[PDB]
Amino acid sequence: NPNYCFAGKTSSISDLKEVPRKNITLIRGLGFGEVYEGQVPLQVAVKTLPEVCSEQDELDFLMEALIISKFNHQNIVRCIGVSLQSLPRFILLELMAGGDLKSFLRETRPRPSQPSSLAMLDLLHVARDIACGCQYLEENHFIHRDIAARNCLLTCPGPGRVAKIGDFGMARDIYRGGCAMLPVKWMPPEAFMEGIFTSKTDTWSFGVLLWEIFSLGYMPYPSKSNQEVLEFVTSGGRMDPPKNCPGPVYRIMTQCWQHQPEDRPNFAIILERIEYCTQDPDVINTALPIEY
Ligand SMILES: C[C@H]1Oc2nc(cnc2N)-c2c(nc3ccc(C#N)cn23)CN(C)C(=O)c2ccc(F)cc21
Repeated sequence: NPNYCFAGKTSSISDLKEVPRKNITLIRGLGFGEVYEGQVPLQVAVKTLPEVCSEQDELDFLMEALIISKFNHQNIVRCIGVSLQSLPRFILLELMAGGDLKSFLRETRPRPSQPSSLAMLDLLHVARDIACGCQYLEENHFIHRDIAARNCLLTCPGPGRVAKIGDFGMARDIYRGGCAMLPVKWMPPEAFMEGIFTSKTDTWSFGVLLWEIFSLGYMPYPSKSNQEVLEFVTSGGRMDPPKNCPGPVYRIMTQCWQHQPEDRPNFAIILERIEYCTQDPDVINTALPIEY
C-alpha cells in the first residue's frame, strides 16, 4: 500500500478512519465518480469510487483520502472518514451545505428580486477564508496547484457562511491527464512554461480566484481560449477589474499576478491586505452590480 507524506509525517491506508458501511446512509445525489449527501447523526458528503475503475483510479482515490485526512485547518474541508472495505468505496467529507463557491456566486448574484443578496463584505470574508487556508498550505509546504472557485465550498448559503478549500485532485495527480485539461487560466507563466511550481504558484492562482469572487462567478479572461490566455499572460497581459471592483481589491489581484514569483506576495501579506480592505469604508460601502 502507498505511503503519503505531509509536513514530514508519513501516513498509510491503515491511518484512515474506517467507518462501518452499515452506519452510512445515502440521502440524495449532489453531482468521475458521484457525490451524495449522506448520514453516519452526522451529516456528510460522500465521494464514491466507481466499481468499474482501473487500479490507478483506485490508487488515486486512496491518495485523495490520505491527503485530505492529514490536513488540520478550519478552512480546509474535514474528512470524517472512509469506507474502503466495501464496494463502491466511499470517502466521507464535511457536508458543506452552501455548495461550491462558483455556483454560489452565480446563483446568489444581486438582482431586482434579491437586491441585497450579497455585499462587498461577504466577498471579502470569502477571500479571507480561502487565503487563510492557502496560508496553512504554504506554511506546510504544500502546493495546491488549482486554487479556483470551483474547488472551494461554503458551509451554508447564509450570512455566517465559511469558505473552505474542498478539492485536491490536481495536487493528488502530481503527487501520483493532458494539455486540454490543465487549469491554464489559473496558472502563472513559469508554471505552464517551465513546469516550475512553488508556493508563489498558488499566489497567482489566488489572484485569479479573487477576480472570480469579485466578478461574482464569471469565467476568467472573458472570450479568451486557453491558448489565447497563455499568450496574453506570457506577454504581460492581465485581466481588467471586475465590474464595480474597489481599487484596493484590484490592487491585490495585480500584485498576485506579478511576472516574477519573487515579486508576488506570500499569503501572510495577502491576508494583511484583505484585512485592510475590509476595514476601509470606501471599499465595503461599494455596491455590487445588480444583474437585471
Ligand atoms: C466532493 C464534493 O464535496 C462536497 N460537496 C458539497 C458539499 N460538501 C462537500 N464536502 C456540495 C456541492 N454542491 C452541493 C449542493 C448542496 C449541498 C448540500 N447540502 C452540498 N453540495 C459541490 N459538489 C457537488 C462537488 O462535487 C464538490 C465540488 C467542489 C469541491 F471542492 C468538493 C465537492
